Formats: sequence, structure tokens, C-alpha cells
Amino acid sequence: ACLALADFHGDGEYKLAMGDLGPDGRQPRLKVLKGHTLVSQKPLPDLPAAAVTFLMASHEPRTPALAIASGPCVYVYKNLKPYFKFSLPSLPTNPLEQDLWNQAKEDQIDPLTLKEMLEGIREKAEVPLSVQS
Amino acid sequence: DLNLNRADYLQVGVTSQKTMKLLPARATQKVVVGDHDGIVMCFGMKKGEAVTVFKTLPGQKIARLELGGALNTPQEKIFIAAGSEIRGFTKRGKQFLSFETNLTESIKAMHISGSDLFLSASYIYNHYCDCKDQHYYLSGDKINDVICLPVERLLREVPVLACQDRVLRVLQGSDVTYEIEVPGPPTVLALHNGNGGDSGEDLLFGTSDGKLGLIQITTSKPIHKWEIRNEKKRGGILCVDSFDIVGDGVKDLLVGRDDGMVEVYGFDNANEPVLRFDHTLSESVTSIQGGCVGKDGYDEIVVSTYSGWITGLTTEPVHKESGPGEENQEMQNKISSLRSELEQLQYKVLQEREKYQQSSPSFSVNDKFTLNKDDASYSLILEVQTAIDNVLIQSDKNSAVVSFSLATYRCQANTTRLELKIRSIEGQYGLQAYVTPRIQPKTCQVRQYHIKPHQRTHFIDHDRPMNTLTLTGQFSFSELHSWVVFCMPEVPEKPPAGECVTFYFQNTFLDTQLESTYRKGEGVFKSDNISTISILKDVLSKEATKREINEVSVKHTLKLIHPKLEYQLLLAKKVQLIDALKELQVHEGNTNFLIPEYRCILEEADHLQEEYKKQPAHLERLYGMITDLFIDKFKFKGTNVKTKVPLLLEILDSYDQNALIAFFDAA
Amino acid sequence: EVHVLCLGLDNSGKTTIINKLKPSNAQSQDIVPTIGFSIQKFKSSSLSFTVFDMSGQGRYRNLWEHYYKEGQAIIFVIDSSDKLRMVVAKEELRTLLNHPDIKHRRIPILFFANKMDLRDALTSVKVSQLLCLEDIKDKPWHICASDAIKGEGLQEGVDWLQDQI
Amino acid sequence: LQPVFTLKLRHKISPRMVAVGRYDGTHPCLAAATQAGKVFIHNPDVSLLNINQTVSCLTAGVLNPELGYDALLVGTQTNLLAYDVYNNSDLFYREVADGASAIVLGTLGDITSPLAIIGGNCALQGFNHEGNDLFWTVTGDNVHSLALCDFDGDGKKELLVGSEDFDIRVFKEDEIVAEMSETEIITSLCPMYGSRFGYALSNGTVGVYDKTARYWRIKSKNQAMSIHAFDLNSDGVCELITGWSNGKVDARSDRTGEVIFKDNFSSAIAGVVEGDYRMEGCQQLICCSVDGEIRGYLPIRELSQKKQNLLLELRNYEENAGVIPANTKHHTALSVSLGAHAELCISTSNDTIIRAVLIFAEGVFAGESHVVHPSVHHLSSSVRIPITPPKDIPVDLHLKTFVGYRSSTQFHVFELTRQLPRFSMYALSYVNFIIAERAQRVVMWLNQNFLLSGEITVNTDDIDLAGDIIQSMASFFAIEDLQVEADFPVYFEELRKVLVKVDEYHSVHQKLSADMADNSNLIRSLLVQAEDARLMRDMKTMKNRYKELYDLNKDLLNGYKIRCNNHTELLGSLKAVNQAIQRAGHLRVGKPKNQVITACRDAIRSNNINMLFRIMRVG
Amino acid sequence: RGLQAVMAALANEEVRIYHDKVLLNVIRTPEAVTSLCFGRYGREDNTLIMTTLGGGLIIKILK
Amino acid sequence: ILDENAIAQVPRPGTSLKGPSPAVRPVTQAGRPITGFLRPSTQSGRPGTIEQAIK
Amino acid sequence: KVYISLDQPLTALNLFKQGLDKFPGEVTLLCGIARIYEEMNNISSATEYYKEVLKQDNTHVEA
Repeated sequence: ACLALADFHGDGEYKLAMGDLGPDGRQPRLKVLKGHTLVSQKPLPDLPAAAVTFLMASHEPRTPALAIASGPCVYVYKNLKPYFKFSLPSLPTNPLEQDLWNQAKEDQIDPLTLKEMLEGIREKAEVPLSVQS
Repeated sequence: DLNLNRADYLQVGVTSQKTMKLLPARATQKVVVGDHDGIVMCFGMKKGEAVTVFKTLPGQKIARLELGGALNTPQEKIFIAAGSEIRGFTKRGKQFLSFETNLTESIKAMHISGSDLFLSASYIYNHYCDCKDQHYYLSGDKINDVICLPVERLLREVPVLACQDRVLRVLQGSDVTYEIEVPGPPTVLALHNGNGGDSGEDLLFGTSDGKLGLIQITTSKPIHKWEIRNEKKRGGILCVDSFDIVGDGVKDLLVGRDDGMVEVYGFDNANEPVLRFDHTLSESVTSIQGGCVGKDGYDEIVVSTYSGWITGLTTEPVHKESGPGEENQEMQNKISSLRSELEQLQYKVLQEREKYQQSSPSFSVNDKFTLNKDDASYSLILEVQTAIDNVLIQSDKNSAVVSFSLATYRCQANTTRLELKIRSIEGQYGLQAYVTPRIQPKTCQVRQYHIKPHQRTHFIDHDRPMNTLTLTGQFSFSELHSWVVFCMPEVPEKPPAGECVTFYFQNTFLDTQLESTYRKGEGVFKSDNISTISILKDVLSKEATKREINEVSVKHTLKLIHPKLEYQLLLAKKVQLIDALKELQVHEGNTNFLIPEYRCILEEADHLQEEYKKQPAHLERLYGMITDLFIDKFKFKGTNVKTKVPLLLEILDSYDQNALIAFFDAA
Repeated sequence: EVHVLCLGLDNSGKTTIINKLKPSNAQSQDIVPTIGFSIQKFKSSSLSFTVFDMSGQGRYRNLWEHYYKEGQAIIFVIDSSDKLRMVVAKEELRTLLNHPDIKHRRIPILFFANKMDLRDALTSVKVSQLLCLEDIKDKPWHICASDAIKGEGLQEGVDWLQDQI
Repeated sequence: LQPVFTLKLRHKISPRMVAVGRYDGTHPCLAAATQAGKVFIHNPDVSLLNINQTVSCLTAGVLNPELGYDALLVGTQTNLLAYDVYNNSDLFYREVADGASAIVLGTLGDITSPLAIIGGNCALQGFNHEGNDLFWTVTGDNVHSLALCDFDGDGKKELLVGSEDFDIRVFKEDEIVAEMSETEIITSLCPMYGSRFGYALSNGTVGVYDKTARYWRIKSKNQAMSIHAFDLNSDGVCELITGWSNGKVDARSDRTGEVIFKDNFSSAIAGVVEGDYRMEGCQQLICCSVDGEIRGYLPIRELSQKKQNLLLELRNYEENAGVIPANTKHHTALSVSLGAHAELCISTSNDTIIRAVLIFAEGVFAGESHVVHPSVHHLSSSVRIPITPPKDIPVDLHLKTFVGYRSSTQFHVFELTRQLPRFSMYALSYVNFIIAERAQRVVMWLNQNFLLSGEITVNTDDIDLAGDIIQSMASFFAIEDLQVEADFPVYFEELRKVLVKVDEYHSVHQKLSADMADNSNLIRSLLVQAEDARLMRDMKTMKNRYKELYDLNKDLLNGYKIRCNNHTELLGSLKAVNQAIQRAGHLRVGKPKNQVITACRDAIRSNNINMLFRIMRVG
Repeated sequence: RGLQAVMAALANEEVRIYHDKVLLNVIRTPEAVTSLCFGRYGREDNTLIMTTLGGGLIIKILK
Repeated sequence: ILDENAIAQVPRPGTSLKGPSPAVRPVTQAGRPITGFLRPSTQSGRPGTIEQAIK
Repeated sequence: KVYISLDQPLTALNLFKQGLDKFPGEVTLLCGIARIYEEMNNISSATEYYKEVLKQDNTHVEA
């Protein structure tokens, strides 16, 4: 848990939320309901990067909460997925994060993942024509 | 965060350890206590005043009191053990059980598990079942407390026996299954709930050095769960209990001390303890319980105080009413009551003083001559029920004034306990203390402590250079044991059975072991120091008249000493310049000029200065130890080098460690 | 006959006193909201006195500013679990008593504390003595004797408040 | 209570140097000494003042009542400076040469100008708003504390001087009124009552005095640093606020010394002073620590334990109706032995033994006790204690003889009070004077102060001893005034030689000061010259300048040692001169004393040494 | 027409709860945020949201 | 610089030694407009450091 | 000079007015007062004191 922004899970609901902006845009520490305590019980988020902002809504149960990840358009929040029209960003699957961790997700945060582990990355070149990540 | 108001209750006579209990009774419970004269009493504190119940007759000093019940019935039978027998009362003044259990000296601890009765002694341990002997054990060290795991939540009765030598022998029947090791001599121990721990069985111990633990005694091995080893909270744990005072839903740990400190430990981490509220009391706590005794509906802590002041710490405010100019009225009521009582008592005692003067008192001093391990200084602690007037210290936190002349200490105002340090050198065996209370005849009682010629542990390291030494010839093993008791701090007086005993000592000033093994007529005193074996040789030869060297050991001892002397000299060198640098600090704000070297001293100036106050004693002690080491290691070869001391003193003023070892090996 | 008004702090729910302050014939087991406009006869520390009831939401603490002028006798209450919502109840006496109607008649004017069996409290007087507000002196009373819900202390400032009528 | 304000000041405050003064006229501020000889001022930011010299006193008051500003006073062991901080301008910068060990600021008796009294080696002084000497008198030893209290109730305040001689004297504008003999070097006096003043010592004893008696007294550890009387409970009577060496601030009462308020700090307490920071029209109480934290304030079962002690006594008496015959009486006897101590023998007309004796006396023994110890092979009925008081003041030993048998673990403690007289020593140059009558009454005086035409010849070569004898015999025979005829050849010639050495020391100091000033100017030029070479990167000349600086520093340190030894000798000579004046005046009772002092000073400003000696010879 | 407790941060991070009619407090705690939320489940006036240099996630509810 | 004798370090503006604007009257330092009658006691401002005074 | 060296203008001015009380119309004292007022840079009094110097001397090169 290391925020850059906050949120409000329920605009009129007995809950809460948060946002995670750790290292290299990972927003998977989103604290959760049972808002009497608002504990370590945190909803499963498969977001690509950090939701540099957040919001809420009324006609839906604050689903319209937005994940404005850097380099990507906000996204209405629907538990594990998005809801985007034509400029708001895509789904939870990290489009930039996945390439780094799509092909070369070999090992942990160390040079024995890529620079000293060039076995699972010299065989997989899946994130094609690497620009974003 | 928690606040407990100190509401006082009835005052009873002087009480021993764990001599208070609470009858389970949803309203206010009842308090039961035992005075050192045998007058066990109980009250309920209906409204302000103690409505006494079955205040019995005086007898022997009540050494222990415990409430239990045969079946799963609410436990209400209160058993005491005054002189050598266990008496038993119901929840009223009807005595039903009187088990004589004819013994030698006294009882020091006892546990009642329904019908099973586990009692201790000086060294003896007995397990009876309704006035029928069934188990008998004789430890080698004095017992502090005995407990039996819940025979219901488990199946076998496994009595634990806390010995004075830092062990918990978890014995079954009449032989030890295994022994758990704990830091410091255990003093209290009680399963840490109303059942004995959710996950089966758990034993919670508290030691006299000040340490808590949760030894989980399985069938063959213990499972240490946590420890509350303290730094500032020194003071022997005399009592401990489990009760949910914070109200979170899990029971808290109410622990007492020997310096008045009462502490509550919450388990908010869901597995480990954390301190929540501490309170000093100016005397020594002897028993702690939870629940409520006054104004039912508010949980409180009942604390038995050494002199007998059965105090409570409530969670309910005291300022019930607040109107006009005011200063409550209970203060006025208690004031008037004490006024009248003191008037009439003054009348009576003045007339009796007149009669006594025209026709012309024993007491108790709970002393504790322990040995601080983090330092090399004994910490003597006297306590009296009344207040002291003056304490003599003749030889061969404190608010008192010095008695220097032989030190005479006067105690200001109304203080009961007195803690004073005493630092003795590795040699110079041979200490009296006259205590006088503030009573009318103003008597004095003398105590004789001994400064022995080494804190005893359970294991040594044999890979050290051992300078062995052998005594042979015409010994009764009891007599040789008496010699070793004369010579060593922590050894049982009674000769251990088997005619062959081995102890594993350890010097506390610097880690050097002193393994001592001996049989009916032979003794091996191995060591890592030349000083220790030299002192042993001299003192044992003195006792007799009354009634080998590893050539690298000196190198090892000097390598041990070197860091301490280096630290003392660096201390002096930095504190020499502290104030000079502080004079420069007050100007130009220290932005760009001060060297980083002295900048490392400008911050820690405070700690440096406060350690410099104690430095000279350590330096003198180190110089004395080095000169004794030198003199003795030359004395073993048969020489007398009492003359080369001043050159050694000059060398230490210089302290070239290599030149030091050169002067050691050469001359 | 001799009425009694109480207001309370915001965001508490501390209004459940008047039920246990009422008699034993009609005691209520539900939490009693400080709706106000209550009509009942209750035997108090002086005689069978009357009461009045109001609600304190910040948005809502203005109907108590609509019945503030009147009352045979009077009433003091506070929230002594409030470490932040008790700054706002400081001005509430200046809303209540500073008003001209309250000042004119020498009847009963005192403010008392609450929530003692709760795990935080303060001085017994609280309203007129703890939070620097000892200056209620020309008001012809003083208030005391508070617990939380268990039912104590309504006869505590009674010589200054209840038996003062 | 609760500290109405708190703050942390980063500067170490010197303990007895704290004052509160409205240096802006209406805006009170704090003045406090610091390390390096700098005095800081806290306005409600901290502002430094470079005294550039080790401060020893500091106060603040109204020195010219024409304006409404407080004047910051700063004393040093050779200087005294009044300072108008608002318009920074010296009111007066006087050079004392006697020192500033304790200063006050107020109105004395029959003086229409608030004086800045001062206390040095043995002589007090007084200065008005311009610095003119208006008051000057000599005292016994180093003055350590001064305060202004109206002993005697006449509306003009006499000043109370605490001498290093352990005495507290009260001085009028010119006359001495009374002297009470305390038991250690005084450290602080504070009046706020009519004739009651609170005093502190270096034993740790904090106490209270009426005219000539102590209301209460309490001795503890952590000797008091600063005492000041305030009205914490606001009951209309002031109480002794005290700040101890550990941090404890205990507001006690001026009645039997019962602690009323208590507080604690992290370091020692530098100073407790009253002053209205928050501008509320009512005084405050500021406590200032040594480590620099300031905090400001605005203004139960033990008796049951006594009941239990009474019941325990009753238990003892009922048990009666390590044992000893009840008719055991401890009988003392004083004597004096040459082959050199006053012996006190204690015995018991029984077979019982005296296991230990714990004499308790304030100023005789080092510490408060002298436990006599007899080894188990040496025990007997009668035991003797040797006593050697350091001075001739009547002391009262509170003996506590531990009485019991040989092999006992508990035995009685018999208490007994025995007073060593003033001249307990002196087992059985001259000053001459006449006495009233009744040679029998002279026998009485000699028998009650010694352990044995009406003109008294005292032939003591010691002068302090003859002074003590004369003053004691005057206070004994109820005598107000007296004039003597004293000759002390070997002492007068020594004082003459000291007076001769004085001016030589002065000249040597002046020469060395001029030389060191010249060398310091050289060093400053060299520092600037040296800096220039470094800037222009001429390393050779830079090294040359630093070699020159090293040589000048060594010369200056040699001169510093010389000058320091000379200054120490000169201060010793000045204190000797002043002690001579005080011992000459001390030999005379009443008005004939004061005269001498004045004359003696008027005989030094004129260097009429022969007439000077004639003043101290006949008067 | 209404405003309940309208808090604020500080540069030296002091909680400054402001009542509609009066100020509440001035503290000395660790740092503060860009945005918080009064997410009270059980009718608290206070926000119980924490931001710190250290990343603490607070929940405290104090011519 | 190397000699400090003033008691007050930061005294009130108006009681220490340590008109037309620089748009009219020529200046010598940041302030201190040029004076008439140079006398050999004129300090006319003071430097902050030895380096500034040298350079 | 001594007082100006210790950075004490307001002492030097009081001393100068004392001297003028002794010598009622001295030109050097008035000129020193004016020099001090110009060092403190309040010309509105230095002109007054230079005008006094002129009323005394009228050939004073400084004033």
C-alpha cells in the first residue's frame, strides 16, 4: 500500500476503496469493503498500471469510478474489468506491463530474471515490436 | 491507551506472594486475603466500606492461598497452607479440610486441581490425592512454584516444577520427562487463560530477573512462542494473571512486578503481546486479579500490596458530581473517619506510652540480594511494611540521602522500599545492614549478606584454553560442597545427591567459564581465567587451614579486555573535546566549517558526556583486573612480581596492546 | 409542568437518555432518538417534572434553535466521547443561552456530560466546566452525575439544577 | 496543573542566570546566559548578545524609574553591565575588580534610587542608573546569593547576604542587623513575604526563615538550583517554587514545607521566574531547564498508615504486658584529648554493649553522619567518638547509639542530643577592651562556651578567633556598642606586604595586556594576509603566514599562562585586603564597626597605609 | 444550505478540523494528502484516511 | 570582520550603524548614496567576508 | 569614537547632547551628531544639525 490518489468505493454504499502506485505502474493494491473496518480484504484488481486518479458515480453503484492510469485513458471500474467508450483506456490486462511480464516473466526482481536469465526470453518474443514496454 | 483510577480498599497485614484471590460469585465479586499472622479474611466492598466476612483467628504465616473446586462446579473452596499443613475453607467461615502433611520446614507453593494437591517445599515436592501420598520428588534446587496442566482439556497430569536454577522440570509421576530452559530464575507461572490456552495447552512463566514467556509444553519438547524480555522494566515478577480488561474480546495479561509496576499486555497483534498501561505503586505487588469488586458493571484490577493495601484500579471515573464552588463528598467522609480514628488512637497510645515509660517489636524485611547481569553490581532491595527512618550499611528511584561516614541512609518522608547498588571486585570476599522502621520503640534489625569470593549457567564452551586445577585428599563431599557454597554465588546449600556434582559458571564482567566438577574426594576447577583459579586456590587453601596453565590463555584474556580499554580511552578522548567543540557550535550555525570527524561527536555529545561520568570506575576496575592477572600468572610459576606494577601502570597509561603483551610475556 | 430540554452533539446517536430518564412504567428497550417534541410526565430529583426532546444533526440542529427560547425549567447535555465533534458543541450554549429568551428567566440552566461507560470521558461538569466554559455563572444552575446508558447521575447537579426548583 | 505554554530553546541555559524583563517597555522577554559567554533574549525569535566573557550573574529590573523599561544586567567576575536592549545603549559599564558572584536590583533603606547591588570576593557594592557607587560594605566570605527583604518591618528593605562562610547576614543601608549561621555555602535566597525568606544550600537543604528562626526545612538529593516564591494555588500567600538538580519542580508551602504542586523535566532546572508572557495582566511562572526547554504555568491515604503504625505500637506494648534490661540508660561525657580531638564517650550502666553509634551533625563531620564502627572482638560497654569540627560554631549532635548484646540480630536504638559548644576546641598579639561588671558572669560565659577594673585581655595571635570571642561575649553580656585596642604585628605587616604587591601586580597585568593586544592585532592581520595568499593560490607565502601565526600563538600562550598566574595572585591579594578590612571591623560591635569599614576604604583610595593600620589598630 | 465538518490539511501536517462555527484542533503529526474521503460506516464525522512520507494509510477519528 | 564588539547581533532597525533614490543620486554600494566631504573616518558600508573585501 | 566603535549610535548621541549642554554651541559636537545621523541614514535630522553648524560657523566645509 503506497497511494498517489484515494477514492470512495460507495457514493452511497457501506464501503471504501484506494489506489496503488508502487513501481512501474502496478495498481493491484486496491483496499476493499467491510467498511466498518476497511481491512486487508482487498478486491482482485488486474489493472495494467496505476489509476492516477479516481472518481465515483450515482446511477450505478459507483462503478463509474475511474482508473486514470498514466499513458492510458481512465476506465470505469467494474471489479475485475473496465468499461470504456472510444478514448477511455482498455481492460485490466496490462498492455505495457504484460509485455515485460508477458514473454519475459521469468524470475523475481533481480538481474537473474532477464540479464542473467536469457532462457525464457530468448525463446519468447511475444510482446511484438517492443515500443510501450 | 487505557486509564485506571486507583481506588483503595481495606488494609490487611503484610502478605506473601500470591496470597490474594477473588471468589467468582454478574455482580461484584469477593476479595479474600491472608495476613502473615494467619488471619485469612474476605470482604465484598458493598458501598465504600469493607463488609468483612469470616475474619478468622491468627496462626502461622499464610504462605499461599488458592481457590479450587472438585468437579466442574464453580470453584469456591479456598485452601491455605500456613506452617506445615493445608487448611481449607468454604465460601464462608466453615473449615472442612485440614491435611497435616507432616513435613520439615514449610510450604512455598501449592496447586489444587480438584482433588489432586501438588505442594512444594524448600526442596521437596509432593503430590497427594485426598491426604494420600502418591508422588514424591526431591529437586537439587529450591522450588518457586508448581502447576499442573488442565487434566480435563488434556488427559494426563503433567506437573511442572520451577526450580531456582532457571529450569522448568516438566515431570510426570516422580521423574522428570524433560527440562525447559528459561532466562532468569522463574518465580510465577500460570496457564495463560481460564482454560490453559486455546490450542491445547500453554504455560506462561515469569522470572525474577523480569521476563515473561509462553512455554508450550508438549509431550516431549517445549515450543517457545514469545518472550517479554525487558530493559527498563527490571523487577521480579511476583504475580501474573489473565483477564480481558481492555474489552477487545481476547483476554489480556495483567502482570505485577516487585517495584510496584502493574502492567497490562494486549494481544492486538493477534499473536504477540504489546504493553498498554503501566502504573507504579511505591511497594511490591504480590498478587493480581481481574474482574470487578466495586460498583459492578466496570471491570477492574485487584492488586495485593506487600504491606497489605488491597488496592483496585477501576475503569470508572471518580468525579461523579461537579457543581458550584465545589472543593465530591466521599473525600470529606473518609477525612472525618480518619480524623475520629486518629484522635481516639492518639488518646489510647498516649496513655499507654505514659504507662510504658513509667513502668520501664519484631517485623519483616523482604530483602533481595540479586546480581544484575547487564552490569557487575548487586542490587540490594530492602522492604518494610512501615516506613524506614535510617538504614546502616556496614561492610568488611531512591529518594534517600547518603549515610557516608559505613554508609548511613536516611529515608525521606514515607517510603517503604529502598534499592541500593553494591559493586564488588572479582576478589575481596566477606556485609551488614541495620534497618530501623518508623514505629514507636524504634527498634533495629540486622541483616548479614555475603559477597562471595560468576552467574551460574547450564552450558560452557570446552574449546577454550582451560587452565585446569585439581584438589585431592581427605574430603567429606558435603564439606567440599560447603566450600564451594562459600566460594560461589548461586549454588544450593544442601549437598546434591550422588556424591558427584558439576556446575557451569560464567564471569559476568567478561565471558570466561569456570566449570567445576567434584566427587567425594576430588575436584577439578577448569577455567578460562588465571585470576579465577588463583582466587579459588587461595580461598580453598584458607578453608582447608581453617578446617596447570595453557600458555595461550593470557593472550585470550587480553584479547577479551582490549575492546573495553579501547572504548574507555576513546570515551575520554572524545569527552575532552566535547565542550571545546560546543563553544564553536554556538556560533555561525555549523553550516560549512566543522570537520566531519568532530561532527560525529557534536550529535552524540550527550551520551558521551553521560558515559564519561561512569568511565573512571570502569577504568580503575580494568587496571586492577589487569594487574591481578599479571601478578597471578607470574605467581603460578613460583615468582613474586609485586614490584613491577608501576611499569605496568605506565604502560597502561600508554596502552600499546602489542607492547602490553610483550611486557606480559617478557617480564 | 417544569419542562426539560436536551440537545446533544452531532454524528453521535447519544440521545438515548430520556427513556431511562423517564419512569419505570414505560421504560423503552430500543435506542431513543432525540427527535424532540416529547410529551410525558416523569418523576425527577425534585418532583414529577416535564421534558422536551430535540435532534442535533448539524443540518438538523436548528429545530432546537426553534424551541430554544421557551421551557419551564431547563436542561444540560453533551457528548463526552467526542474528540473532534465537541469543538462545535462549545458554541451551542451561546446558541442556547446567549439568546435573549433564555437569559431573561431564572429557571434551570445547566449542561451535563454523558457516555461515561463508553471508553472516553472528561470532567463531570463537562459543558460548563471542562471545555473552558466555566463562565456559565450568571446562569442559575450547574450540572452533574453522568454515566452512559446504565442510568446514573441524573440527581447529580440536582441541588444546582433539579432541587433548585 | 497543566503547562499553559511550552517551547524548546536550542541553547544551554546557565543555571542561576535567568531573568524576565519587559525590554520593550511593555513586552516581556526572557534573558538567559549560555555557553561561550553569550546572553540570549527570547522575545515572546532568539537574539544573541556577545558578552564575549564568562557570565556569572544576570537579572533585570527598573534602574531609572523615569522610563518604563527593564534594564538587562549582566555580571562577570571582573565587570558589570547594564543594557537597554530596546535602544541598545549601555546604561553603565562598570569594572568591579571584586567580581560579580550574586546581584539583585531594588530599593535599599533610605535610598531614593533603585540600586544594582553586587557581591564579589568579600565586598558588596551599589550603583544607580548612571553607575555611581552609593553603597559599599564588606562581608565575611564569598557572597553567593543576595535578596531584598524587609526584616524588622520598617518599610525600607534590608539586603540578605549569603556568605561562603555558611552564614546569612542581614545588612541595612549601613548597619548590620543580625546573622543566622546555616550549615553550608548558601546558593539562593528569595523573599516574597513580610519578614520571611526562603533559602537554599549546597547540601540540598531548602528551608524558610522568619526573623531569626526556621519555619521548616527539608534536605534531599539533587541540590536546588533556583528557588523563587510564587502563589501557585492562589490562596493569597506565596509558596516556595524550587527547581532541583534532577528536574523536579516542587511548589511547596511556607507552612511546614508540604509539597503542593509537582512537575518534572528532562534535564536540571536552570531557573524559575515569574513574568506575564501571554499578556493577561496576571503574573505567570516560567520554568527554564538547563538544556533549554521553557514551560509556563498560570496559578491521601498515609494517615491510615499512621493509624496502623499506632496499632502496631499497641501490639508491641501488649506483647510486653535480643532483649535488654528495661532500665538501660545511655550516659554521655565530653572531654578533649591532646596526644588532638574532642572525645565523646557513651556508656551503659549494665552488661549490655554498644554495637554501633551513628552521630548526626550538620557541618562538623564530612557528610551528615560519622558512624563509629567497633569490630566484634573490640565491643565493650563504653565507646569513644573523636570529633574535629572545622570551625567554632555551636553544633548539636543527634547521637543514635545502637544498644544490644554481643550475638544479637535485633537490638535497640537509643536517641540522645548533645551540644558541642562554640569553642569546643582549645583545651585548658592582643586585643583589649572593657566589660560592664560581674566577673562571675564572665566565669559563666567562659564555662558555657568552653569545655573546661573590668578589662579583658585576649592574647590570640589569630584575629578571627579574637573576633569570635569579642562578638560572642558581646551577644552574651547584652552589649550594643564597643571599641577595642588591638595589636596584630605579624598579621598587619603581612597585610602591608600584600598591599605593596597589589600595585606591582596591577602594572604587570597592564604591561602583559598591552603586549597581548599587540600580538592579537598581528594575528588578525596575519589571518587576513594569510587568506589572501590562499585566494591568489600562492602556497609558499600562505605557508609562511601560517608559520608566523604558529609562532605568535606559542608566544601568546606563554604570555597567557604568565598573565593568568599573575591575575590569580592579584585576586588573592584583593580578597586578602578585603578580609583584613572585614576582620578589623568584625572585632567591634555595633556602630564602632561600621566606621572602621568606611574609614578603611577611605584609607585605601588614598594609600595612607600607616593611617589605615591605625584605623584597624585603635579605631 | 448546509456544511458539516470541513477539515483541512497543513504544510506541517497539523489536523485542522474546522467546525461550521469554530476551529477544532492543531496537531503535530506526519504528512498529508491531495484527497481523502469521509467513508464512515457507522456515522463518524471524521474521514479516517491517512497519507504519509512513509506511506501510512490512516484511519484515525479524533497632493 | 575578524573583530566583533557589538553586543546586539540583530538589533532593531534604527539603532545600529551596521532620501534620494539610486535613480537620481549615484551610489557606492547596494545603498549608501554618495556623500559630500570625504573624511578618513568614512566606512560607507562594510563587507561580509574577507574574500569579498579582497576581491 | 569609542561608542561608535562598539556600534552604539544612541549612546553617542546622548553623550553629544550632554556635551552640548556643557558647551552650548560647539561646532564639532553638532557635526558629530550630524555624521551619526547620516551614517544611520535619516537625512531629515542630519540637515537640521548641519544647519545648526551653519548657524554657528557658516564657513564649515562639511555642512
